[PDB]
Amino acid sequence: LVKNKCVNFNFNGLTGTGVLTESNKKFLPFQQFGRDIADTTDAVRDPQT
Amino acid sequence: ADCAQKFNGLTVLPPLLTDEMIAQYTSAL
Ligand SMILES: *[C@H]1O[C@H](CO)[C@@H](O[C@@H]2O[C@H](CO)[C@@H](O)[C@H](O)[C@H]2NC(C)=O)[C@H](O)[C@H]1NC(C)=O
Repeated sequence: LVKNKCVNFNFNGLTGTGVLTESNKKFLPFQQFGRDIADTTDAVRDPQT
Repeated sequence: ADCAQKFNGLTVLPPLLTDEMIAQYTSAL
């Protein structure tokens, strides 16, 4: 896992280019991706950790 | 309603005259 550097990532079959940082937001247990108003992924949950 | 900031290459550029500056002009007039 990498934090705070721009990187090409794939999380459970979702591919995006972004900078990864820890967030305060608490996801619902069943859901994995997070999406904003404009339908761009804003948060992701790593399966392993 | 609510880093370039906007995923799809969308950027907002700040106005030449700031909000504070415009108020000063209004005060002057
Ligand atoms: C899957 O395996 C990983 C890696 O062994 C587990 O992660 C660890 O979990 C323990 C107990 O919660 C922690 O104390 C460690 O810090 C975690 N990391 C490692 C490297 O051990 C994980 O708990 C396991 N199970 C899942 C995700 O279901």
